[PDB]
Amino acid sequence: AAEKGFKQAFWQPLCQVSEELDDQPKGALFTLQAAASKIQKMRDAALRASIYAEINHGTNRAKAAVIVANHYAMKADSGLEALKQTLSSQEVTATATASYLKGRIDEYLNLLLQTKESGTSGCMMDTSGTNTVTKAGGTIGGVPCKLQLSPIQPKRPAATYLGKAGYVGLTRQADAANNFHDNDAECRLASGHNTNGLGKSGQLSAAVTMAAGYVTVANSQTAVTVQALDALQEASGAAHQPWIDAWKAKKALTGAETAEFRNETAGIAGKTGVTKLVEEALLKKKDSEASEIQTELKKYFSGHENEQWTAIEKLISEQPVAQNLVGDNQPTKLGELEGNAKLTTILAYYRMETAG
Amino acid sequence: AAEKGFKQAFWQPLCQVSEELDDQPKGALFTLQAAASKIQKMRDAALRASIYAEINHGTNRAKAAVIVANHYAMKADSGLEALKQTLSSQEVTATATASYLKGRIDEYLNLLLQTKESGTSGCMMDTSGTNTVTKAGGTIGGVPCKLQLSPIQPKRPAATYLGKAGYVGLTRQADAANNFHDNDAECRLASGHNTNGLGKSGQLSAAVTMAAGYVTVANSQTAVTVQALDALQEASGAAHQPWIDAWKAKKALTGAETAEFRNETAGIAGKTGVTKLVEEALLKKKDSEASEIQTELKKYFSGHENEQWTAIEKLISEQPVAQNLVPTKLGELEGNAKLTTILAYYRMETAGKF
Amino acid sequence: VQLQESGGGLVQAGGSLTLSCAVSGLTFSNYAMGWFRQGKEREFVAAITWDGGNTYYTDSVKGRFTISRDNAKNTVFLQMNSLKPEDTAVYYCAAKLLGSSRYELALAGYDYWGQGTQVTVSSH
Amino acid sequence: QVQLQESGGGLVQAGGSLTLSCAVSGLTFSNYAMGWFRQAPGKEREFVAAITWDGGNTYYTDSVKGRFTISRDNAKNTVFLQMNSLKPEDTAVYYCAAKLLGSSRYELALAGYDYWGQGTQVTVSSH
Ligand SMILES: *[C@@H]1O[C@H](CO)[C@@H](O[C@@H]2O[C@H](CO)[C@@H](O[C@@H]3O[C@H](CO)[C@@H](O)[C@H](O)[C@@H]3O)[C@H](O)[C@H]2NC(C)=O)[C@H](O)[C@H]1NC(C)=O
Ligand SMILES: *[C@@H]1O[C@H](CO)[C@@H](O[C@@H]2O[C@H](CO)[C@@H](O[C@@H]3O[C@H](CO)[C@@H](O)[C@H](O)[C@@H]3O)[C@H](O)[C@H]2NC(C)=O)[C@H](O)[C@H]1NC(C)=O
Repeated sequence: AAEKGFKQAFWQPLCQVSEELDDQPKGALFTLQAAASKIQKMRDAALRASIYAEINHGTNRAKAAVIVANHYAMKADSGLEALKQTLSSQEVTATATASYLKGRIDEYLNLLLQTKESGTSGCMMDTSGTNTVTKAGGTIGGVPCKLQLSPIQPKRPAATYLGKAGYVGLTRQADAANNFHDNDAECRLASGHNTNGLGKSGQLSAAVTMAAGYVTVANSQTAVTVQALDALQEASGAAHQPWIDAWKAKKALTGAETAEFRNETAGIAGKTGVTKLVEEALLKKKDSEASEIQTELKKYFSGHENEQWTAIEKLISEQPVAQNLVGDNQPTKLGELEGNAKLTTILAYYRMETAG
Repeated sequence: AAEKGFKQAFWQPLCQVSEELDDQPKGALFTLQAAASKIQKMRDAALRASIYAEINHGTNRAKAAVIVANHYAMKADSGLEALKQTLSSQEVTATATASYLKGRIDEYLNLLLQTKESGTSGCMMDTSGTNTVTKAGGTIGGVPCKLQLSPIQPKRPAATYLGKAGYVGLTRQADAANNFHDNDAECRLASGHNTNGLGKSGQLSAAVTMAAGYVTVANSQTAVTVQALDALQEASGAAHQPWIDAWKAKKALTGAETAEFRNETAGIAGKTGVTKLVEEALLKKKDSEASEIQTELKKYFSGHENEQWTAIEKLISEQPVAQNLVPTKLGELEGNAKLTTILAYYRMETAGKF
Repeated sequence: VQLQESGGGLVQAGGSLTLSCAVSGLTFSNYAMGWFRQGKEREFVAAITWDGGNTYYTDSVKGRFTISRDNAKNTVFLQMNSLKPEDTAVYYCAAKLLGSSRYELALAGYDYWGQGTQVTVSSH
Repeated sequence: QVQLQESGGGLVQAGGSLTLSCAVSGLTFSNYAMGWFRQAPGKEREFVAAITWDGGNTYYTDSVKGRFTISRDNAKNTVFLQMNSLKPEDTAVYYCAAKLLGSSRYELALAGYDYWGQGTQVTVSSH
């Protein structure tokens, strides 16, 4: 009934949104960290190939390794440029818009939780509208609803209550007066009228919106209404704008999965950096046909498909560095070494050996 | 008077904080971008040094360039590691804690703003308590108070209303009944008692805290009380914990200002990477003596002090590269991927020279 | 990631069209951009390298079409002059990371593809 | 901000042990070599021990070699100095210090570091 406390059907979907928004900074940390890790993997491969080229300087395979090193080094450079120009803004914006909306929701939900008179009369009721609910640890009436921003640790980005379409649990409500409102719990936050709601001497002078514009509290003796937020469209200046802002920002995330961060499977001449290097440094001529690039590539990779690239990479990975550069009982094969700084110092040594 | 609408002295300092927390995401973008920029500058110097070494293969200056290239590559590596492990967590946590707290405040302020019965009676009153306030543009009562998360572009955030000590404007209140409450404006959000406040059939069963634990609304006919937040100490499980968390996270930011992102200025032997490489590659003796290291360095830098490091970097920057690979001096070129493609060409020719 | 083409329409032969392709969700300056067109096989039209240093065309549009990029607007343009009925096709934007040679940009697979924009040119 | 915080010092009998701890905050601990220095009464500050950023090498001054053992726990952002067989001459204020990517005896004994702790007193009393 109008002007009564809100049963769990009304506030549980808000808890679920709040708990999912809680994970957005965890996903931002995940993605920022993954971008760096994938740049670092690209850089490690560029360094392994560079070390192989320096150790084998002069051979046809060393020239292949230079092509490989250039490939992965260009990949690492582009990934850092993408972290700087694109992912940083995406992830800060999604963190900020989601955390702000979560604050708007939690302050409303926290008000309902506390605005009660008894164990059976209040603004926040259980599923059947029998008992007012209590917070117990992270749960409210058995519902995960921390009403807090949890400590931020990396968590894979997940989209359940906030998806590409919108807030999938916040549908058009068919019957708020029976599905949202209790039958007898008293709650002055359910209307702006003075008899049973927020008004003192008379009704509030207008409808009041709560939870960043989601619920509209009429100043008449009528049930609340809610925005349908499950099929959003871009807009400005809406009363529920923080909902749109967070939806727009989460939908915009690519994660660390754009081409900078992924390995290429294509033929060798189609791989980043390769053909420009062949034309300028090996063929030493422009306007060379595709057959000429493939023939020159065969000199260094035995072929021009992805399988021959992989074969060169395996040679790089099995190549050992000197035992004194990597611990004592430590691995020496390049493929068993990782870490940019560590491989950087090893490259420097072999580069100095080449200088002599 | 108790149980009445809130004059501007109550909510204005909350506007001040909300407006400043709006800046914290801008500062996170600024720092994440600055760190990546500084890494990129380190890498460019690594690449210029490496290209110089390739073109000048065999000379003592080329070996100095190898030492220089190792230095900057290590600095670039460490910066990306710091970005990943430390700066990202710092700036995501500050963005989130500030934005969350700002949402908690803005919902409460937006609720007071709307809960009114007339232009003279409501929950959000002006300075003198004569009229309820209205939001006009980005101000409420003449005070910046947008109650929005504004678009994010990089900017250093102000640290005026939330600083190292806490929230300067959220002081111990000497007289809430008269400084925070009007005497006649009606506002059911001002108490939990049933006659004038949130209670219907009787008072609420306990006090209610609002704005993430800042204001406590008694279930009796008494004035509100507020937390003093201007001298915070680290704590957990507090009713006002979101205030503590945003304060802790802002205080903890280093920026892109740690040793990974700054250039070194002392002698060559103490510079990142130098002595290990000299010992391993040139002296062929680990744990060598200062004198030995510095004698060996003199053969390539013509000295062992920062001024000779700078001199080699000038030589690196003046080295020309082929016009068709691109301004042709290495110091006139910037951009990691671009300098990478150039290093690749010269390395391919080094292989051909055999 | 979205590559969105614009500027299609019905033109007369010998006229001109300017295709635009706005890129979102990507670091535009990291990518070479090219144009393709397609009950016939899809064919390469033109491309520009990631840094803007080179442009490539198929012969049948050489001297008639001009590709250009505007990094500040995240947009690659295809200027199409002296149009001919055989130029009727759907024109697709596409993006290839750090693309830098004619081989890649005419004959390799790209990383991202637009949805197309229709170009029909009448006979005169 | 960056903070290096020493603990584990105080008063100990001659021939006893101390575990000195240095916790690092605000910094990517795994990027940093860590060193221990000490200032005994009426003497210049001296190098005690250090560990390279990757933990591959450790260095000691002669007077503590074999008696002290430096080690690091990257997961706890902490470097330890295990001091055994303590002598009155070991009485000193002990400082923790951090140097980016430190990798050689010369750097870690003689060159300048990036961050310093505030020090902590160790007193070795033979009664
Ligand atoms: C893109 O692909 C390359 C090649 O597959 C990846 O580089 C490679 O990374 C793997 C480690 O992930 C190294 O290989 C494996 O290492 C273990 C050692 O624990 C070894 O036991 C296995 O036999 C194997 O060697 C591999 O050496 C390395 N390849 C090269 C040429 O360096 C690269 O990481 C991929 N990039 C991304 C972002 O995933
Ligand atoms: C750390 O210090 C090094 C050494 O100074 C920095 O690298 C240097 O950066 C400058 C500025 O980009 C390049 O210098 C100047 O560039 C202009 C204009 O493009 C040119 O006209 C001048 O003659 C001069 O070249 C300089 O070449 C470059 N040096 C080397 C050796 O690469 C580095 O950027 C600094 N790192 C950070 C994080 O600031």
